Amino acid sequence: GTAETVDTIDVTSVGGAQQSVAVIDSALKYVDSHRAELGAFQNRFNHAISNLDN
Amino acid sequence: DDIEEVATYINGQTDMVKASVNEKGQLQIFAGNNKVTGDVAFSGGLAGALNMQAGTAETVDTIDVTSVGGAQQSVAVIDSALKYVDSHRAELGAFQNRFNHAISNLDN
Amino acid sequence: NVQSRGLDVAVRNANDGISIAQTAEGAMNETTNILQRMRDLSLQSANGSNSKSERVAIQEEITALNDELNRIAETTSFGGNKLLNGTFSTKSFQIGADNGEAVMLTLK
Amino acid sequence: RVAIQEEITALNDELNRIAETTSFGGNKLLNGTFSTKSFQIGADNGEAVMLTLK
Repeated sequence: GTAETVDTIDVTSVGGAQQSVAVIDSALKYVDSHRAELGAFQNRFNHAISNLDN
Repeated sequence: DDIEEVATYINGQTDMVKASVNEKGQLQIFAGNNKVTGDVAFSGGLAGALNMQAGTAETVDTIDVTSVGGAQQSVAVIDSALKYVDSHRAELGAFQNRFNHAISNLDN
Repeated sequence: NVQSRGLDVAVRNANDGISIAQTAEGAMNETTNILQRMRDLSLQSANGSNSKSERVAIQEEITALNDELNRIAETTSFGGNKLLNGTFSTKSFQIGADNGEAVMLTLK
Repeated sequence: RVAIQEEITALNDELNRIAETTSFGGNKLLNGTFSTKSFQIGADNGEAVMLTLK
């Protein structure tokens, strides 16, 4: 196996492009998952703000 | 629990010591001189995994809020000083009240 | 005159007991909001359309909110007197001009 | 295919620019140097919540 990332994406060939669809999908799951962490953190801090104001 | 949750749990479970966490993720514990004499001894499994090192005397003069850890420890130190000042304000308040009763009595 | 003064102190005493009940209830207000949000997330996750990835994504906000409840319980206080973590237990509030007339407030 | 690869490298460098340059008043966030920062939300010390940016 070879470590691949979005930086290593090379779509100049059919094989490279197919590898790039999978790589980008994994990256999109990484971005979404972090965005869910930051969304949960924001909502939690809004609940905290309401509690502290009360 | 994460380390910052261990800190808030210890805060709610006692008032003799105040726990915190600094930038390096190290648990700081501050026993004010208005509540604890001598040295604090740490034991148990959690303290075994969080070797607490020795204690250093900190006062308001040595407050340094240029770090996350220093700022947290300075909130506790300023609280010990605030208790110290309030206590002496109450001793001077009692002294004034007792001296007002003394003045009334002497007038009679 | 002793009863009149003790009634003034009793009115202050009742008011303070109102303050602790008010602050504790206000904290429980956000515990209800956080719990209801966790219930909507639980219902959404139970849907068969969701796959493992989305169920984990919902679990992230469930854990964030659950830690939010524990923070409310451990940090809510009335001048440093923790209320919602169970260390308050039962405290009697003296509402009366003579001793022995107090009401037991229990915070869980 | 090469022309597309030039579009891929143009966007790939754009991602690295977003990571390196995104900041909140000069404090970079998405380049990995933010690491974990504790936000003090409470009337007394020790009440903090750690926000991790990746």
